[PDB]
Amino acid sequence: RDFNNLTKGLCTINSWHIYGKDNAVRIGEDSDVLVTREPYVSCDPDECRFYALSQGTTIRGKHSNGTIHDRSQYRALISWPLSSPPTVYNSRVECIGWSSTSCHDGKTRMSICISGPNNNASAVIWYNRRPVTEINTWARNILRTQESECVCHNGVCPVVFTDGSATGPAETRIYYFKEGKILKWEPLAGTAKHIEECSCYGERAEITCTCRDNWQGSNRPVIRIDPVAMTHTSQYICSPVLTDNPRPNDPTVGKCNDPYPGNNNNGVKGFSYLDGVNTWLGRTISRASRSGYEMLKVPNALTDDKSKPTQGQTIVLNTDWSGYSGSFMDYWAEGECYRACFYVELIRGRPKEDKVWWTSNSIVSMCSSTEFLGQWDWPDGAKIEYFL
Amino acid sequence: RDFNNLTKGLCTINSWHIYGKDNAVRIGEDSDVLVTREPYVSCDPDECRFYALSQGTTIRGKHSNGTIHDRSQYRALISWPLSSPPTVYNSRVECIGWSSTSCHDGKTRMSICISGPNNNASAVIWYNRRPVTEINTWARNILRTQESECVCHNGVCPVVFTDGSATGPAETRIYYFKEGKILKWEPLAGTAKHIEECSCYGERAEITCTCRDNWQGSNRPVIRIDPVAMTHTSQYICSPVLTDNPRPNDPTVGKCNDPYPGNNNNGVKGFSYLDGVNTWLGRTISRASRSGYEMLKVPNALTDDKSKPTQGQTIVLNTDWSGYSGSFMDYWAEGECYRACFYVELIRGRPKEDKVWWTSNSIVSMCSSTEFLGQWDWPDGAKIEYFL
Amino acid sequence: RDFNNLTKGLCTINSWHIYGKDNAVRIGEDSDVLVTREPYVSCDPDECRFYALSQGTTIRGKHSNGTIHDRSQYRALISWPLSSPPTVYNSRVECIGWSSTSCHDGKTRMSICISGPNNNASAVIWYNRRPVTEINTWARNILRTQESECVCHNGVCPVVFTDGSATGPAETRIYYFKEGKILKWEPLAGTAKHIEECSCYGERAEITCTCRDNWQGSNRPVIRIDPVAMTHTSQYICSPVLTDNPRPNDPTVGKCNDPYPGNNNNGVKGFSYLDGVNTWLGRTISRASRSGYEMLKVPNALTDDKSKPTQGQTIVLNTDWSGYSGSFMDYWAEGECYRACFYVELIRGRPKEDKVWWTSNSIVSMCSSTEFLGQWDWPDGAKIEYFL
Amino acid sequence: RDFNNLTKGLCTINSWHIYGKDNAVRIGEDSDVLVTREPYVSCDPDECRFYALSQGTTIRGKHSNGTIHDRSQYRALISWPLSSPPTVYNSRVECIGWSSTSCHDGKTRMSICISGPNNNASAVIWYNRRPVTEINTWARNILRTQESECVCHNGVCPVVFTDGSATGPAETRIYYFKEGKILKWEPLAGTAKHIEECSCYGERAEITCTCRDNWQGSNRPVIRIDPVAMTHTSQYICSPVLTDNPRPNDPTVGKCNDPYPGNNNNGVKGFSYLDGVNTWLGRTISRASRSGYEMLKVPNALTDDKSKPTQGQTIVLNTDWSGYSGSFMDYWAEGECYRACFYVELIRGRPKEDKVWWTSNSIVSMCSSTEFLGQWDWPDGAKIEYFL
Ligand SMILES: *[C@@H]1O[C@H](CO)[C@@H](O[C@@H]2O[C@H](CO)[C@@H](O[C@@H]3O[C@H](CO[C@H]4O[C@H](CO)[C@@H](O)[C@H](O)[C@@H]4O)[C@@H](O)[C@H](O[C@H]4O[C@H](CO)[C@@H](O)[C@H](O)[C@@H]4O[C@H]4O[C@H](CO)[C@@H](O)[C@H](O)[C@@H]4O[C@H]4O[C@H](CO)[C@@H](O)[C@H](O)[C@@H]4O)[C@@H]3O)[C@H](O)[C@H]2NC(C)=O)[C@H](O)[C@H]1NC(C)=O
Ligand SMILES: *[C@@H]1O[C@H](CO)[C@@H](O[C@@H]2O[C@H](CO)[C@@H](O[C@@H]3O[C@H](CO[C@H]4O[C@H](CO)[C@@H](O)[C@H](O)[C@@H]4O)[C@@H](O)[C@H](O[C@H]4O[C@H](CO)[C@@H](O)[C@H](O)[C@@H]4O[C@H]4O[C@H](CO)[C@@H](O)[C@H](O)[C@@H]4O[C@H]4O[C@H](CO)[C@@H](O)[C@H](O)[C@@H]4O)[C@@H]3O)[C@H](O)[C@H]2NC(C)=O)[C@H](O)[C@H]1NC(C)=O
Ligand SMILES: *[C@@H]1O[C@H](CO)[C@@H](O[C@@H]2O[C@H](CO)[C@@H](O[C@@H]3O[C@H](CO[C@H]4O[C@H](CO)[C@@H](O)[C@H](O)[C@@H]4O)[C@@H](O)[C@H](O[C@H]4O[C@H](CO)[C@@H](O)[C@H](O)[C@@H]4O[C@H]4O[C@H](CO)[C@@H](O)[C@H](O)[C@@H]4O[C@H]4O[C@H](CO)[C@@H](O)[C@H](O)[C@@H]4O)[C@@H]3O)[C@H](O)[C@H]2NC(C)=O)[C@H](O)[C@H]1NC(C)=O
Ligand SMILES: *[C@@H]1O[C@H](CO)[C@@H](O[C@@H]2O[C@H](CO)[C@@H](O[C@@H]3O[C@H](CO[C@H]4O[C@H](CO)[C@@H](O)[C@H](O)[C@@H]4O)[C@@H](O)[C@H](O[C@H]4O[C@H](CO)[C@@H](O)[C@H](O)[C@@H]4O[C@H]4O[C@H](CO)[C@@H](O)[C@H](O)[C@@H]4O[C@H]4O[C@H](CO)[C@@H](O)[C@H](O)[C@@H]4O)[C@@H]3O)[C@H](O)[C@H]2NC(C)=O)[C@H](O)[C@H]1NC(C)=O
Ligand SMILES: *[C@@H]1O[C@H](CO)[C@@H](O)[C@H](O)[C@H]1NC(C)=O
Ligand SMILES: *[C@@H]1O[C@H](CO)[C@@H](O)[C@H](O)[C@H]1NC(C)=O
Ligand SMILES: *[C@@H]1O[C@H](CO)[C@@H](O)[C@H](O)[C@H]1NC(C)=O
Ligand SMILES: *[C@@H]1O[C@H](CO)[C@@H](O)[C@H](O)[C@H]1NC(C)=O
Ligand SMILES: *[C@@H]1O[C@H](CO)[C@@H](O)[C@H](O)[C@H]1NC(C)=O
Ligand SMILES: *[C@@H]1O[C@H](CO)[C@@H](O)[C@H](O)[C@H]1NC(C)=O
Ligand SMILES: *[C@@H]1O[C@H](CO)[C@@H](O)[C@H](O)[C@H]1NC(C)=O
Ligand SMILES: *[C@@H]1O[C@H](CO)[C@@H](O)[C@H](O)[C@H]1NC(C)=O
Ligand SMILES: [Ca+2]
Ligand SMILES: [Ca+2]
Ligand SMILES: [Ca+2]
Ligand SMILES: [Ca+2]
Repeated sequence: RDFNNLTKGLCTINSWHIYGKDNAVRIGEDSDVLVTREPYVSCDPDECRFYALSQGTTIRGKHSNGTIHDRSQYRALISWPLSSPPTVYNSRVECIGWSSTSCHDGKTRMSICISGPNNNASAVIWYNRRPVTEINTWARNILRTQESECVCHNGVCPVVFTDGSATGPAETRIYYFKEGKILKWEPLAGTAKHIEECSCYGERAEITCTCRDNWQGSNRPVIRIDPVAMTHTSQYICSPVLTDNPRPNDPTVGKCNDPYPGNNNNGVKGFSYLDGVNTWLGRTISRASRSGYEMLKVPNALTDDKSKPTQGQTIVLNTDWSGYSGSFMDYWAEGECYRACFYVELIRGRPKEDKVWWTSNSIVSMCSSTEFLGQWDWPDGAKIEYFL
Repeated sequence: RDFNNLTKGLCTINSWHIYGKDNAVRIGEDSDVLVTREPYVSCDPDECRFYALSQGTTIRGKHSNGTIHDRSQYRALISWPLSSPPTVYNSRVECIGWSSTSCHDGKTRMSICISGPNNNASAVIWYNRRPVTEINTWARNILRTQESECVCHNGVCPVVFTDGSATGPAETRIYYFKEGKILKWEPLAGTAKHIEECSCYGERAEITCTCRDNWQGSNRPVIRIDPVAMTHTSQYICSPVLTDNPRPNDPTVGKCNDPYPGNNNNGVKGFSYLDGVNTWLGRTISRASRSGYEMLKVPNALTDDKSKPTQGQTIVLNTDWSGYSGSFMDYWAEGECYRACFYVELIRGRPKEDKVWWTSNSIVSMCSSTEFLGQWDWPDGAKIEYFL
Repeated sequence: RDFNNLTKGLCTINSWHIYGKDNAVRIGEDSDVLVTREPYVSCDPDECRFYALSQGTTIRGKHSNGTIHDRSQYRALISWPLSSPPTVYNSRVECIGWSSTSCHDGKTRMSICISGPNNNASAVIWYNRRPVTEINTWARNILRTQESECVCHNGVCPVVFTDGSATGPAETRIYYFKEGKILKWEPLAGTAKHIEECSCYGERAEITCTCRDNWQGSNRPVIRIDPVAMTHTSQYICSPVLTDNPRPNDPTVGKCNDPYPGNNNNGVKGFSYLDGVNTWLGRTISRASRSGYEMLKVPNALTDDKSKPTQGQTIVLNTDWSGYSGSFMDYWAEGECYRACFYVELIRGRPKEDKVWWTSNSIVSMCSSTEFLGQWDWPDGAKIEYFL
Repeated sequence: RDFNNLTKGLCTINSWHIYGKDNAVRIGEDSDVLVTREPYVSCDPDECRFYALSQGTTIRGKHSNGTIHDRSQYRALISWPLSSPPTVYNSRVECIGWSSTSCHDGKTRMSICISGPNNNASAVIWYNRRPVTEINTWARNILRTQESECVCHNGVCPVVFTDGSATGPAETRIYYFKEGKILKWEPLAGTAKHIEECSCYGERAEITCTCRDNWQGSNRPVIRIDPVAMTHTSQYICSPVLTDNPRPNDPTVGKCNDPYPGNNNNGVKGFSYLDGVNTWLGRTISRASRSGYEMLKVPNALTDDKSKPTQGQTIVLNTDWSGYSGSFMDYWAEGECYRACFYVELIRGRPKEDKVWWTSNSIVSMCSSTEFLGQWDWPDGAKIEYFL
């Protein structure tokens, strides 16, 4: 009942442990499970929940033929209990739309959904289950946002939005909201060239997002936000350990304020926890496909342009599919520091498994441990052949 | 915990944004979704909910053959969470009956359901989940009511009921209830000739319903109710922009106190927000069929008999089906004024899609914005051919 | 939070209105609805709920073949929300057993379930969701109880139990419980010859049950209980309007303290509200089969042995099946008097509809009105042929 | 809201009554019921719940082929309402893992789940729905725990864990936790040679577990724990009434501090309530297979090495399958003493019913009575042939 404030620093990440896995596509072969994609996790003062953009069909239903398409009037942001599947009967609709972000401010939740045609789309900001604010497209070419949770400090919750070309310069703005109302907005500043899908976290009153340059870098851009002064900056992660996908081989030296060239016009949503020596970067194992997933500790990745890994942990092996990943923490857990967590989308169906007509996913999430725990790999686990 | 009072005026409607869509018939192709019709939306102090008259079968179940019929013992008023489908497992039964209305008074909810044979039907008024009052038919030919929400001011909630011919003079009464008990009732007064299905809203202690003349007008009747004095009046909307269906072409001049002739004995439930310059009228695009849906701003429509549109927004295109529409507002939202909202029923199956044996629907709702947002069209989205 | 006390008298019953109908077997043709029988209704301080003995299968599931049998280890007492069907996902298990009764005492609920072989059965009394007391069989031949709700006054809730022959003399006892513990029990007294399945209600600190003589009467026995003194008496209803089934024609004169002969060894659970001039008796229309259902007002039925009906209302027509019926009232409704209510079981499947292999039912309930409302008939409504 | 303390002694067990039965596999033939095994029951201050390790498929779904295997990434600890089946829509996920234990401390619940490869597995301890502590494998060969509930006294909840060979010496430790944090741990002491799966209960501030020696005894080991001093001891049950399975014939004399030889390398989870004269031992009726189940009163079984039964009760007959059984009590029931309770797993499918490709189960539980109640047998009740 009073606003949350980013008081603590991150605990030290010596390894990762399972947090949630829902086995959605497995159980969807014989249950009324919704078709989704763009998943993420967000916590309330009293519970943590799984989130996704629905496609408005079940996996086994006939209107699943066609759900590879990204934007439509039948998608919505839904949430369901931790480690359960997105079922028709157990899901809660947050807002209607095909791009989204959501966070709790300590008092209540803000969710944002965008719908529209490509050239005349709008966002409407819901606070405490009601509509309060709406924003129309400014550059008229697919107004989009984070597709993962936002973060708040004493009432002000910043959200990044891009509008325009995915393949050239675009127009990006950071909006600062408080109780659903706009307090201020700014256009992108600093050296990042293109922004798409930021994954954010906060600690000691500052917010760090790791985004996706779709235009030209294979290294990732970082926006650092100060929620009290309401300002930001961008840079790229210095380290030569490249984490977009597709990507060239990792070099010996990296780039701090310019894109690393090699692949143009394509990518994936990813994240990193940037904390001096305690820094871990997540990435696909395949340099060409969204397959496999690994976590790599690369001390000072943001600043040291010659930093190489020191420790690692395999989350999904290279023979199984992965997808989008993002960052969340439970800011209301008891303790001296915030425990870092993440999720990875495990996509099944088209384009790669084109033997079915649908595209859906399950989720795995992980949080950190100060211990050095042994690892296991966490694949989706369905057999596509049962759906034929 | 104290009665709600209509204190505020309506905000200004410069455009409309999506509020809820449930994609019911799509998900019903492979889920246990109930067959409905006559949908509507109503809010409580803490949540808003979707409502409909059930037919007592699922879409894919065999007893769906025949659900084009309107009155039977297997129908009931049910409600379910906002933007979810009317599922067997997630629905709450309010009362049993084939005509209905419901509203919350700030303390608890009143729901009214009517059942009976055509010539010996009765209403029973439920307040706080219990039966309190019952009313028997007065003219002995299908006692019916609004099929959308009612509105209350400091305890008194007025409901319009018609009993008698749908094709001639009928007998209409406005009942004023407080905590489920009748305080007073009056017969219809003013110049409206026939009343059927009123859609109502309230602002600054007055209640405005826009009803359907089934006998002879293609322009709509308006009943204005004063809940403190408990009195009313009726008129027709002056404007030549005609909003019943079927209807003749729009004329150059309209009628304020007489039906506009052209079609007899047929129509549809509709609504309008009548607020001086801030007035918007909803209607089907097809003049002959319940297809398409548009919102048109017609300044002073109620009084100016030569008023033409000034701005518009397309809700459903003319190639897709629509149906009944109604008005609601969330009287418990924070803010200086009430935000105007509406829903449109999207009917699928018989009579027009006679290639199946059932009749069902989904819902779309919209609320207003002070912004000028771009539009999208919101069709049901099922493919009838998957049900064959 | 303090015990309920039977303070009020019954309102006057000038007619009956629908209360709940669940359309269970209809929706069970394509949903996961449980197979039941022996239904009833009971209210809490804040909600009223439907109740039944489950058979541990769904209608469409394969283990429904065989559910005509009455006693087994797979049955349980379950409850679900008013006017919803007994679904696998929406039902709450009260206790395990094949005979039962339940009531709320103003503080919490007592439910009683009996399980066992025919010759070594036991009751275990649950109070506030926990086991507190157990009772073993005293005559060793199917220990059974009411199969409808019990009634409490200031803590003491009396329950009737029979143990022994259904076709001769048996041993019946009235147990008086308070918070789940036995306070006292007595054997049957007065002139009733055989007791089976009592339906009870209470008003002005006295409790009236109308039971079933299975041995030899076609008129029904009445046990009157004083919950403060903890004593009772039995008699038969004097009136010649006979309400068991099967039964001979109604005579001109009836019997107050002896069975009316004509049918031996068979019957049905029924009820009556006995209140001087305000007395209404329920019965099947068929004298030979459990088909049809009617309510008949027979002034002073209990005492006047030559009393004939004065007013009636048809609940289910003679061409549709009915079954067991019982009495309940919502003792926590606002008002000056208790509104009388009842339910009728609508059995479908074997023995009469032997073209399927299962036996199940739906429910209809009704409460009274001081008005004279018109009637409708309320049949189950499924078509057996869809299950073939 | 203050920690629970084991204050009472056990009531006297003169017989057992049904508590819960869910009929899971029966209803699973036509419902969305999850495949499980290793079931158990645990109570909260306000409700008791059924628990199991899920396999991440439904019975009728295709990925049920293969669920005989014990460890995988698709299993999780789930709970659902008492006497309902583990349904996709009604289950709550506690933690992810293939071995587990859980108990409520009077303030909130601790659940522990283990996942990993055989040689690099870890436990993570959840307290109040969040991760707090993690423990890595110490002997690197399937780190496992109780698979039934743990017990707490004034904050400290002891858990037994084994890591290492199931067929030789292993390494067992008792961890003492308070609010999810480790207070202390000790290695096994006393005369028990091998520990696996302990079933525990507590009364008058001491905790008694009855475990399974997988290496060589057919008599069972007992660990007695003092939660204030945080220490323990082990012994074997003296009595010649042998309760592991498989097992040799019961001898005339038993062993108190050595394994009884006869079968090596195999067994089953079981339990006993050890209370002087009031002592009852549970066991399979088959000496060779997990079939049938009986309860036997063997006065002073723990100490008297020549003790024979004095009274018995058959729970499941020898022609039907049983499986794992464990102990729980509802420490928050009103009363002067704790009522002893237990559950038995009823396994269906492979290995014995190899005509299907899946392995699943239902549950029966029982609590004690001071009465001498008659018995019934409680089999699963599905017919495997309906699944073909
Ligand atoms: C029990 O559980 C424990 C805990 O999990 C297990 O122990 C863990 O084991 C992991 C696997 O070995 C290990 O992870 C590796 O750590 C390496 C860092 O360690 C180095 O330092 C130590 C000490 O400082 C030295 O002793 C040691 O010699 C090491 O050099 C990482 O280097 C590993 O990551 C790299 O390998 C994997 C696959 O093997 C690649 O996918 C990954 O991308 C890394 O390699 C690429 O990238 C680097 C950086 O640019 C390149 O230099 C390199 O050549 C590779 O480049 C190619 O590949 C990428 C991606 O495909 C491509 O983009 C690029 O262009 C090139 O093509 C790895 O992270 C854990 O650290 C260890 N944990 C602990 C606490 O010990 C234990 O094994 C389990 N089992 C048992 C039975 O106990
Ligand atoms: C991005 O999003 C924005 C926001 O949505 C989009 O901008 C909107 O675009 C809408 C479509 O053009 C527009 O809506 C129209 O507005 C007209 C009013 O504008 C007039 O005034 C302006 C300024 O004052 C003038 O500049 C302009 O010249 C206009 O004259 C309405 O007139 C329109 O409604 C009529 O047309 C539609 C179909 O086109 C009909 O269905 C509708 O019923 C109206 O026409 C019938 O009725 C009238 C009244 O009787 C008759 O006079 C007329 O002849 C028609 O009559 C026949 O049809 C009816 C029904 O079928 C039948 O019953 C009758 O008998 C006859 O047969 C329409 O409402 C928005 O106002 C505009 N919004 C804003 C804020 O700008 C933008 O386009 C999007 N796209 C991009 C890429 O940016
Ligand atoms: C609109 O709605 C309103 C409200 O519902 C409708 O009005 C109601 O209409 C009902 C049907 O007529 C009516 O119910 C009947 O009431 C009779 C009592 O009325 C008598 O008194 C009035 C005034 O005092 C007199 O004017 C009138 O002449 C009457 O004599 C009951 O007698 C009726 O019950 C009997 O008939 C039914 C079927 O018709 C039997 O099933 C039932 O069992 C009763 O008859 C049997 O039992 C008696 C008693 O032993 C025997 O004497 C008799 O011969 C029958 O015996 C045989 O049958 C039984 C059972 O099968 C068997 O066991 C036995 O052995 C024999 O074989 C009936 O209850 C309502 O009272 C009336 N309500 C009001 C408020 O007016 C209106 O019609 C609707 N429609 C429209 C368009 O408005
Ligand atoms: C109504 O309900 C009531 C209540 O349930 C019913 O009454 C109950 O009836 C039960 C069945 O008879 C009865 O249970 C038995 O109790 C025996 C103890 O009673 C003895 O003492 C009394 C009084 O002190 C004496 O009068 C009497 O003579 C008895 O000797 C137990 O001994 C019974 O258990 C043994 O038998 C069963 C099967 O019959 C075995 O499965 C079980 O394992 C026990 O026998 C094996 O084990 C012992 C110990 O080592 C061996 O000595 C023995 O030879 C057996 O060994 C073989 O089998 C085991 C397992 O297969 C194997 O491992 C081993 O190697 C050997 O191969 C049994 O528990 C209740 O006590 C009684 N309750 C009450 C309150 O009275 C009533 O019948 C119901 N019906 C009606 C119509 O009323
Ligand atoms: C956060 O900080 C503000 C301003 O310092 C304070 O009012 C608020 O109570 C703090 N939040 C909490 C949960 O203490
Ligand atoms: C999916 O749709 C395409 C055309 O859009 C059609 O050819 C194809 O056969 C459909 N797939 C299935 C399995 O229905
Ligand atoms: C509405 O008005 C009445 C009478 O003026 C007043 O008692 C009531 O409290 C008001 N409602 C609210 C919510 O303030
Ligand atoms: C629906 O009912 C009609 C007769 O009422 C029957 O002829 C028709 O075939 C039925 N339709 C289906 C699909 O069962
Ligand atoms: C019922 O009567 C008892 C004894 O007179 C009294 O204590 C109790 O409070 C009464 N119940 C209620 C709800 O008032
Ligand atoms: C039901 O069981 C009987 C034998 O008990 C069997 O002959 C019959 O065919 C079964 N009915 C169905 C539909 O399976
Ligand atoms: C348990 O004992 C502790 C220490 O004596 C005490 O503080 C606690 O309140 C007791 N628990 C309860 C429920 O009384
Ligand atoms: C199960 O899997 C095996 C191979 O793992 C396969 O041969 C078998 O036919 C499968 N069973 C079924 C019913 O699919
Ligand atoms: Ca890129
Ligand atoms: Ca009309
Ligand atoms: Ca009889
Ligand atoms: Ca052993």
